Amino acid sequence: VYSYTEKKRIRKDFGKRPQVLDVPYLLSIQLDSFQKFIEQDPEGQYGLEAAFRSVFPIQSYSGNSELQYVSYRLGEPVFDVQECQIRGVTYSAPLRVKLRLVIYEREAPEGTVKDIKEQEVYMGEIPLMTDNGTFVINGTERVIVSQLHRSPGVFFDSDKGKTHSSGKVLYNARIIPYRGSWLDFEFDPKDNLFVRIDRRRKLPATIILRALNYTTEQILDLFFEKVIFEIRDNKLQMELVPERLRGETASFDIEANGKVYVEKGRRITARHIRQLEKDDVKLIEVPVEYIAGKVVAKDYIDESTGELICAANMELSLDLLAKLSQSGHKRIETLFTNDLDHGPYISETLRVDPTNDRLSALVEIYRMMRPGEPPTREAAESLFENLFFSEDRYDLSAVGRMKFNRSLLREEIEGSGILSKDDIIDVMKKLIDIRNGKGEVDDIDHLGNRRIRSVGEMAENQFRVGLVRVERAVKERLSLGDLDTLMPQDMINAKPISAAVKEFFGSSQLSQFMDQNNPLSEITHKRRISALGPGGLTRERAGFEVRDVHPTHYGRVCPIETPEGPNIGLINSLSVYAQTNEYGFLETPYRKVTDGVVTDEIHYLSAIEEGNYVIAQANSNLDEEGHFVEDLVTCRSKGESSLFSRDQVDYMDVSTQQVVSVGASLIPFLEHDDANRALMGANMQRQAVPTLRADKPLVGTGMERAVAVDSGVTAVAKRGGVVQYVDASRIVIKVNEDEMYPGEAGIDIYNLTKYTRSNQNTCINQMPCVSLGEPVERGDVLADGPSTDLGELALGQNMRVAFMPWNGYNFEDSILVSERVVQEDRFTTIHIQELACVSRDTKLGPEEITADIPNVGEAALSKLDESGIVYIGAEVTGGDILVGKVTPKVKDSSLRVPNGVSGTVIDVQVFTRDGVEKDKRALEIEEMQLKQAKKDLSEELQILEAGLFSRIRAVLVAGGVEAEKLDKLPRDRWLELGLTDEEKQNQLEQLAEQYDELKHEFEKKLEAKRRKITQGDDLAPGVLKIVKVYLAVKRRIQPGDKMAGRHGNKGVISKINPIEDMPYDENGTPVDIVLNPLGVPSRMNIGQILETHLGMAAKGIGDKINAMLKQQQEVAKLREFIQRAYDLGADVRQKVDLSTFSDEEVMRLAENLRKGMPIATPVFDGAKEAEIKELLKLGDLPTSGQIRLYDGRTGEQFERPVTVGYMYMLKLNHLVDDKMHARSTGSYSLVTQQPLGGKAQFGGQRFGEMEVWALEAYGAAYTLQEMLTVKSDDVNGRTKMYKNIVDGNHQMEPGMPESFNVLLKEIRSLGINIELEDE
Amino acid sequence: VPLDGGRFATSDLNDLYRRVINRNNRLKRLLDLAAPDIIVRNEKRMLQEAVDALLDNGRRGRAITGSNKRPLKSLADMIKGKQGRFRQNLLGKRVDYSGRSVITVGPYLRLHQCGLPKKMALELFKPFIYGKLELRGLATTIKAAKKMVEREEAVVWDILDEVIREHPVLLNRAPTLHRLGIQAFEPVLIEGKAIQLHPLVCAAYNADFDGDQMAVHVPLTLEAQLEARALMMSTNNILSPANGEPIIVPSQDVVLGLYYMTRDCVNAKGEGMVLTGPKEAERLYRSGLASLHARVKVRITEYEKDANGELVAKTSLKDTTVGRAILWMIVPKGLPYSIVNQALGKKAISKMLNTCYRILGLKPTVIFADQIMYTGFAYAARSGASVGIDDMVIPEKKHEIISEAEAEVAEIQEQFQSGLVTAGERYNKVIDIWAAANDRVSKAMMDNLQTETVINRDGQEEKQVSFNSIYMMADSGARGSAAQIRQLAGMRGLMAKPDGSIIETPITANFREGLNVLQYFISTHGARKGLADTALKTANSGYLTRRLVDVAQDLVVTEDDCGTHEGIMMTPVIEGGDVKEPLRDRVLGRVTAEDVLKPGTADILVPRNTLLHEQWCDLLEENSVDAVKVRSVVSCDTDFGVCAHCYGRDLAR
RNA sequence: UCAGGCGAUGUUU
DNA sequence: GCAGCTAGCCATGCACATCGCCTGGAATGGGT
DNA sequence: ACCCATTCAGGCATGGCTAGCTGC
Ligand SMILES: [Mg+2]
Ligand SMILES: [Zn+2]
Repeated sequence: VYSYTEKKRIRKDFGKRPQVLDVPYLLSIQLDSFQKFIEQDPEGQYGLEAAFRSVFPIQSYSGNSELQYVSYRLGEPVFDVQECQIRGVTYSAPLRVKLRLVIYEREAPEGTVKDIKEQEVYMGEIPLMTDNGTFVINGTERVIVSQLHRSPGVFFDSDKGKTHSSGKVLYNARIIPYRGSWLDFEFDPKDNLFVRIDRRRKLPATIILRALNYTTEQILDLFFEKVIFEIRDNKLQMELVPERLRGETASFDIEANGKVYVEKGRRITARHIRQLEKDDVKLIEVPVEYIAGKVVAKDYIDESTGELICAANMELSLDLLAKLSQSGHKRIETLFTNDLDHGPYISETLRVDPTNDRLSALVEIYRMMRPGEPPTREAAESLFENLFFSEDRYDLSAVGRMKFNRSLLREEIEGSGILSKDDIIDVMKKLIDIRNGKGEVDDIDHLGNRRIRSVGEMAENQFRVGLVRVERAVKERLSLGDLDTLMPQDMINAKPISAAVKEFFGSSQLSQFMDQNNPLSEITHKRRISALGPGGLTRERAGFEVRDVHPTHYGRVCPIETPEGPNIGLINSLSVYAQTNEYGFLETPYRKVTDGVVTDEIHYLSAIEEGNYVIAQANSNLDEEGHFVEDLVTCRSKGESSLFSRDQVDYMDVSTQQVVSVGASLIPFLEHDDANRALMGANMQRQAVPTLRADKPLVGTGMERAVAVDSGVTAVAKRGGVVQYVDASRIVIKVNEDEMYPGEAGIDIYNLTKYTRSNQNTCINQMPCVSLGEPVERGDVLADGPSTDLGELALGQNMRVAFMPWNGYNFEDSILVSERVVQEDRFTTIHIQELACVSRDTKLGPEEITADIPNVGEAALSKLDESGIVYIGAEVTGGDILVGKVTPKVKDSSLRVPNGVSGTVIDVQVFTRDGVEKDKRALEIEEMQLKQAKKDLSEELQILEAGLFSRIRAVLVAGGVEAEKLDKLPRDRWLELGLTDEEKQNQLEQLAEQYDELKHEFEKKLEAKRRKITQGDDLAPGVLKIVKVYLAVKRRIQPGDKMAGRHGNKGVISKINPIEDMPYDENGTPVDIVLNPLGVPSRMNIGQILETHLGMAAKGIGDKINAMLKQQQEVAKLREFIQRAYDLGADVRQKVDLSTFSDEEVMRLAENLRKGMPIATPVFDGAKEAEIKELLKLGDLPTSGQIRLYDGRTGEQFERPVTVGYMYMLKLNHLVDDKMHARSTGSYSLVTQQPLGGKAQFGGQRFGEMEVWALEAYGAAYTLQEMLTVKSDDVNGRTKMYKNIVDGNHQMEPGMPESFNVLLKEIRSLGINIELEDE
Repeated sequence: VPLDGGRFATSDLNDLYRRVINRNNRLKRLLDLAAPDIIVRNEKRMLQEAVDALLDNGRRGRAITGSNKRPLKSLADMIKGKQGRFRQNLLGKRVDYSGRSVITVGPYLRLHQCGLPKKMALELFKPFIYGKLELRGLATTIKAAKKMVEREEAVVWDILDEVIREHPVLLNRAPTLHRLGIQAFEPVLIEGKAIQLHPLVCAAYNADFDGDQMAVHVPLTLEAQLEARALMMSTNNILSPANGEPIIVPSQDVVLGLYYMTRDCVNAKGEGMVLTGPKEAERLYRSGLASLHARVKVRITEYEKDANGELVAKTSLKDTTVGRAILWMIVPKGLPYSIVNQALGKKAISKMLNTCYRILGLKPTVIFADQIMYTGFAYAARSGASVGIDDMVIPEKKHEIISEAEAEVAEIQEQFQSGLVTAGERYNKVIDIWAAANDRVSKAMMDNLQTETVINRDGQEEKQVSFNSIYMMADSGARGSAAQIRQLAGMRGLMAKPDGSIIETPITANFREGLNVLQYFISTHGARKGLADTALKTANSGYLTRRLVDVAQDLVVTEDDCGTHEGIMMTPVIEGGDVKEPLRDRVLGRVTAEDVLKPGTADILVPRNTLLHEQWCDLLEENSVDAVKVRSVVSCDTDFGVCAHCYGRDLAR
C-alpha cells in the first residue's frame, strides 16, 4: 500500500531491519510545552491555573478585605498570522480574568459585607504559538530555544586533587533550590565542617545546627554513638560492642571472665570478634589511666551542688575523674570515635565555634548576610526564618523534592516545598557518611542531574514575576483603601505584567531570531537545546567536562550535530526519538524483552533507570521469531559495553537511527565518515540556500519525507478529497462526502504564499504540485515549498562529478565548475532586500512625500509616478531614487538604493497612522488593495456561496426532486416553497430563513473585513506614514562562491571553463564539476566516494529507462525492468508489487523516474559494497566504478581510469558579492577621526595590533608611519596627502594623530597632568 | 548625536557630569542657608560618591546602574581595557585605501604577482587615476574626472593598467600570527571578484581555500613602494626567520605530479631504446611511442662549477627513465644529475630546491620554483590519479587474525572467571594483546599495499612497488601517512574514553566496511575531546604571544661589537636515550667566543671571532671537538641594545 | 554615528 | 607578647577579523 | 490628557594584601 502521492516516485530502499516505531512528530517539544502552558486545566498543576492559584488570594493587613480568583478566558486574536506578519503587530491574545473582592463585617465575626465580581478584568496580552512552533513578535518570526540546566536538588561533589596540593580530597555538598537561596556544606583540610550561604563566606556548620535551636547534648546524641562506663569496684568497667574494635589496634589485655583472647598490644581478628559476640561478654574492666584521652558526652554537674564541673565535648583527665567521682557519677557516657570509620569531625568543629547559644548564632548569621549593622533580635529572627522556611522566598518544586528524597533513600516522592530540620540534618549525615568511606560522589554530566525546560516553563515563570510585582501595589492600595468605592479593575494595573512578558519574548539570551533560509534550518533551530542563558553556565566558565559527551547522551542528545568554535558542546542538538519525561528528564524509547522474545512493546526510559538494566544494540541479528540468532551478543550495561549471555538482556534498541539528530541523519553513508567531517557536514547542510528550481537528491536517507511534511513550510491538505481548481495562487479542494461535517460545510481553500521575504533575505515561495482533477488523501502535500519537491527535502542539486587533479585549478579544495552549470541556471539563487523610508512630523514642520527635487531633472525623476513612490517593476540600480521625501525648509531627505545593490522592485507597502490623509498613490494602492480584498475574501466567499447553492438546491434536488419544476427557475426560489411538507419542506423553510440571515451575514462579514483593512494601526510616536520597498536581485554563480557536499568537503568555486575543456568520456557527455582527490585520504571521510558510486548506479537505471521511453516502447518492458530494479538487493524490507498499478499509473512513474531512480540508505543500516556492485551491473556500467575520460584540450586518454559519478552538492550562502568590498576615501568617524567600520557604512579594514607587530618585524618603517598617520588619523596631513597625490607628487607629512590628542585630553580630564616637553 | 528622529543617545559622560553638577548645586544651596548638619553630611557624602562614579565607576562597592540595567562607562573605562584607546585607536587602527575579499587559486602566475579584482582596483586607486587623467588633459578638474570614473568609459581601464603597472600592494590574512603573514605583490588585473593568489604561498599564509578572506592595502608614498619592493615581496622571503628552513616547500598536487612523473615501472612501451637528449625524450612522450615511465638510457649533459666560479660541462650516458629526463629539461645549470634520479618524494623535492638555493644564489631558485610548479601541475593532471573504493585493499588475513585474538581474549577471561588473576593484570593483559593484534594487522595491510603490483617482464613474473592511488598519495608525502592509511584499511585501534582510561574492546572494523553504532559512538568522544580543545587552545596561545612581544620590544641591535670575552658553553643534548640534537645544529651560525683548541693542546683550530657556518661546522666534526664556547645574547655587554656579533646569523638571510 | 545580545564565519593539521 | 607564617578577601586577565540582525531614557507629575 | 519640569551566581591562577597565630 502507499499514500497516493508516493505512488508518483516511489523511492527504492536498501535496508535490513524492520522498523517498529515510526519517526515521531518532530516538534513535540515546542507544541506540547506551550499547549500545556495555556490550557484550562483543573487542580492547579502546571498552567496559568498554577500561577494564579499560587499567588492568590491577596488579603489586606488583616483588614478583612480580600481578593480571590475565579477563572480566566482568552479572546480570539485581533488579527491572524499572515496579516500579522504583513503589518507588524505581535500575534497576541487578550487576557481576561474573573476576580472576586470581599469584605467582612468590620468589628464583628466574618460577616461578608459585599462581594462584587468585576467581569473579566483585563490584564494584558501574551503571544501565541503558530501551528509551526514559532512566535511572532514584531512582524518578524522568533523562536525560543529550550534550556538545559541543573536539576533543582542536592549534590555531592569531590573537587579532588587540585586544591591544597596536599594530595587530600574534599567533599562538598550543595542544595540548589528552584527559587531562592543556595546552601553549601564543605570541609577544610583540617577536617572542619563549614556551612556557607549564597557563596558569601565561611561559617562553622554547627553554627547553623545550633541556630536550629539544638542544645549541644542533643547534637552529640544525634550524630555520634555512645560508650558506657560504670564506677564499679575500680577501673570503671565498660560496655563494648565488639565490632567497634576491629579498626582500632589495642594497647591492653583482652579477656573474657578471665578467659583471655588477646594480650596487650596487637590488633583484633574477626574470628575473635565472632567468638566474643558468641560469648556476649562485654562488661569488662579497663585500664583507667587511658580513658583520659577521650571526650565527654554531656554535662555532668554535681548530683548535689551542680557546680560548673564539665562542659560537654571536653577532653578528660584523672583529676576531673576524681572531681566528678566525689559524688560518684556511676554512669559516664562518651562518644565512640574511630579514626578510620567514624571521626570526630563535628566535635572538633563545635570546638572551633565562636558562639554558645541560639541568639548569638542568629546574630552571627545576620551579620554575615548584612555587613555593618547592629542586629535587632527579632529582626535577625525574621531574616533567618525567611531564607529556609517561608513559602514565599524559597521553593523547591515537585522536581526538587523527588530528586532530593531519591538521593537520600527516603520513601516517598511527594512532600513539602520547603526545607526542614530533618532534611538539613540528613544531608549532613550523608556528607559525613561519604567522608567516612561509603557511598559515592555523583557527577554533574549524568543526564539524571540535568534537565530540560521549555517555552512553557519560561513564560510561566516570567509571568509569575509579573504577578508578584503587581501584588505589592495591590496590597498597598488595599491597605490604604476604603469601602468598596472602587471596583477590582482599578486596583490591578496590567502594565507591569505586559511589560515583563514582552521583555521576555523580545529580549532574551534565549528568544532569538529564527534561522529561516531552509526547511531543515527551521526544524533544527526549533529542536535546539542550549546550556546558556540565565540560570546556566556561560561561555567563559565552562570547563571541559560539560563540553565532553558523557556516556548517557546515547540516544537522547546527539553526539555529532553541534557548532564548532567558541561554544562547542553547549549547543547540543536533540535526538530523533527523544522525548521529555513528566518531570523533564530526557527519555528515549526501547523495546521490552521477555524471557527470550523481542516484543514489539515500546517502553520509555530516563537516564538513571537505564543504569540498572542491560540493553541490546540496534543491529543484532534476530530471526523471525523474537530470538537472537546467536547466543551471546554485544550490549551495554552501566556506561560500559561488553558481550553478554543470551538470557540476560532486558531491553533492545528501537531502530538504528536513534543515536543521531535530524541534523545528521540526512547524511548517506554516515557510518563511513570520521566524526569530524560528519560534524562539519551536518552544519554546512544546515546552511544551504533554496535554489531556483528544486530537485530531489539522488542518494538520500528516507528521512526527507518526514522533515518536509512535518516542518511547516509546505501546504498539507487537511481533509481528503478531490482538487477542483488549481492556480499558482490558490488551490481549491472539494471535500469528499464522509469526511464532511453535516451542516452546510462546503469546501477548502489554501492560499499558497507567493514571493516574500525570509529572515535571511533569501526567497520563500510555494508551488502547486498537483494537477486539476485528481484525488488527494488526508495528510498529504499540495504545494512544494522552498527547497522541496513532491514532498521531499531537496537542498542542492545533483551534478556529475569526476575526481582528478586538473591543471592546478583545484589546488586545495577549489571545486572547478563547467559553464554548463551556469548556463542552465541550476544554481541561480534568488534574494530580496527590504529598504525603508519613514516620515516624522517634527519641530520646524511636517514632511510630505512629493516628487519635487532640486539638482536633478526628469532624466532621473521619470521612474517615479506623479505621486512620488516608484512604479512596481522598474529595474532600478545603485543611486536611483525610490521615494521622494521632503523636509521643511525645503531640504531633501529622500531615499535611494544604496550603492552596489541592484534590484527589480516587486512590492510596496504603505502604513499610515490613523488620523492622517492618504495622498495620491496611497489612494491608488489603497483602492487596489480594496479590489484585492474584495476579489480575495469576497470572491472566496463567492465560490463558497456557489458550492452552498449547490448543496441547498440539492436539498431541492436529491430525493423528492423537482426536475422540471426546478430547472426552469434560477437557483433563487427556495424560501417560501410548498412541497412535500415533511423534513424536506421543514428544511427548506427554516434553512432559507437562515439563509437570508446568511446574506446579511455575508454582508456584515465583508464589512468587518473592509473595516479592518481600512483602520490605520499604530506606529512609533511622532511618525506619520511609512513607505517600504522590496527588491529582488538574482545571483548567478561566479569565482568565489562556496559550494559544499554533504560530507564536509567545502570548497570555493575557482574557475568557469568552457564546455570544450571539460574531461569528456568515450560517449560524449562532459563532466560538470571536478574536485580534488588528494582531499580524501587525509580528512578520513571515505564516505563521499560511496555516495558517488551509488549515484552513478542511479543515473544508470535512469538513462536506461530514458531510452526505453524515448523509443516509445510498450509497457510490458517497463513493468519488467522497473520491477527488477526494485527487487534486487539481498533481503530488504522494501516490497513493491508493481503489478498492482493502473497501466496509466506506471507511465507516469516512468515519467518521473527518467531523471534517476532515487535511492535510500537508512543511516547505520546502509547499502553494502556487494549490493552497489550488483546494482551497477543491473545497469551497464563497469563494476569497478571507474571510467576512462579523455581530455578536452589535447583529446588524449588520461593515463589510467578515473572516478566519475553523481553527487549532491549545495550552494552555501557566503556569496562573494556580499563579501567583497573596497574603499578609497569617504565617511570618517566623529569622536576619533578614524574611518568607520563595516560594509553598509562605507568603511575600511582594521590594521590591527598583530599586523603592526609584523611590519615592525620587517625593517619597514615608512609603511608603518604612513598607515598610522596619513591613511587614518592626521586630519591636516590626510587632506594634504590627497592633494599631492592628484598633483603627481608622492610624499607625506607626518603631523600628529588626533586619536593621541584625544588620549591627552581625557587623561588631562582626570586629575593627572600630561604634557609634551620641549627640545 | 541626533539618532533616527529627534531623540538623542545619552552618552555616559554627559550623564555622569550632569549628575555631579546637580548634586553640587544642591550642596551650594544648602550652604546658603546654614541648614543642619545631618543634612549637610548626607549631601557631602552623596557628592563624594558621585564624583567617585565619574572618575571610576564600579570601584567603590557597587557600581551605579546605567539608564537601563547595566553599568555605565566612566573615564577610567574609557582608557583601560580591551576597548579603551590604547588598544582600540592607538596601537592598531582603521585605515583608508583598503579592501577585502575572498581568495581563489590561479596557477598561472609567476610567484611574484597576485591576481586582483578589477572593480576592487578601480575603487582602490581612484586618486592616482584622477592624477594621470588631468595629466593627459582628458579632463578639467576633480569633479569632471569623478564623473569619468563613475561612468567607466573606454579610457579609464587603459589608464588603470598604466598606473597598476609596477606598483606593489600588500596582501594580508586575518589572524596574522607571524611576520610572514603580510606580503607584497604586483597586481595583475582580472575579471571576477576574487583575489587570485599564487599557490606556492598558501603554505606560508596557512590559507586553505575553504572560503578564507584576505585584505589588500595600498602603499602610497614613494619610500613605501620601495619598501614593499625591497623587504616584503615574496621573492625575498624564502627562509623563515624561525629556523632557516625553506618556506616555498611545494605542496600536495605539485608533488603528486612530480612523483608520478618520475618513477620506474618494469615493462612499458619503449624499453631499452636509447635517446639523444631530453628533447627527444619529450618528443617521444608526446607522440605516444614510449611511456612516461620506462627504464631507458640517455645521453645527458651536466655542468659542474668546480673552477673558481667557472662552469665546466661533461656528458655521459646515464640510466634513467623518460619522464625523469623530461623533468631534467628544467633544472638550472649547475646541479649534479643525481638530484632527480631517485623517486622524488616530498622531502626529496625540498632537498632539491634547497641545494639549488645554496649553490646558485637567488634568481635561479625563484625561477626554478615556478617551473617546478608548472610542470608539476601539468603532468599530474595528465596522469589522472583518482581514488575509488576498489583501491583500499583489505588484507585477506584480517578476519583470521582478529578471530585468533578474540580467542585469546576469551582465554584470559576464563583464567579470571575461575579466579586465578587480579582484575588489574587482567585489564593490562587484554589491552596488551589487542595492541599486538593491531600491529600484526597493520603490518599485513601495509605489505599487501606496497608490494601489491606483480607483473611480467617479457619473462614470467616480478614484483615492484605499486601504483595503487592511495598508496601513491601516501608514499609521496602529499597527504596522510601510515597512520591514516591504516585507519582506512585495517582496524582503527583502541579509542580512549573521556577521562583518560582506555576502553577494553577495540573498534574491530575500519572505514571501508561500516561501523555498527556503538563503535561509532565511542569514536565520537574520542574526537570531540580534541576538537573542543582546539578553541581554548587558540585563545590562550594568542595571549601568550601578546605578552611575549610586550617584553621583548625595545630590543634593537644597536652597536656593532661589544667586544667581550664572556659567553656560554654548548654541548649536544643527551637525554639518557640517544642524543637528540647534534652539536652541529646547535652551533650553526653563531659567533664563537674563545679560540677552540684542537684536543692536541696548543694547536689553535679556530679564531675567537669567527662566524661558524657550514664548512666550519664540518671542521668541528673533523676534529670532533664537542664542547664549544660561544657568545650568547644573555651575556652581551651593551647599553640599551644588543651588539651584532652577539646575535649570530640572521636566519632568512 | 554610540553601547549590549545572538548567530555565523574563519583560525580544521 | 613580638615576629615570621599561614590563611581568607579582593584585583587583575582571559585571541583576532568579519558579517549580519536587532535593540536600545525614562519617571513621575505638571498647566491649560 | 501631552510633551516636557526635576530625578532614578559551576574559575582560576596568581598575586597582592591584611589579620591572626603560635615559635620564642
Ligand atoms: Mg579554512
Ligand atoms: Zn655582545
